[PDB]
Amino acid sequence: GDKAALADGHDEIQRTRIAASLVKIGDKFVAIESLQRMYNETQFPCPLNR
Amino acid sequence: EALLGVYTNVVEFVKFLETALAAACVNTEFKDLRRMIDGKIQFKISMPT
Repeated sequence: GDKAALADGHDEIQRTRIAASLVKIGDKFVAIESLQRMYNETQFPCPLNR
Repeated sequence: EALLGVYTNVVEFVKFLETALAAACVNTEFKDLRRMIDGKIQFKISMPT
């Protein structure tokens, strides 16, 4: 009963169809995204390259 | 006495559109290219930040 009071948003938000890549690791589904396209089109150094 | 001979033909080759090299180039037929002096392409690259 607390769950409806715990999250006002993220219940009854209109769902959609998101295009992204996925991967299956054990019992868990993980998404994979590489953000170099948003850093190499603006020509700042990427924070994942350490 | 009329003499005849044997000639062998020139071995023809596959034309340019039927080779698979034309997947690397874009082919147009510009009819009068000996009138052209120059040709240019002008890019305009806007950059986000």
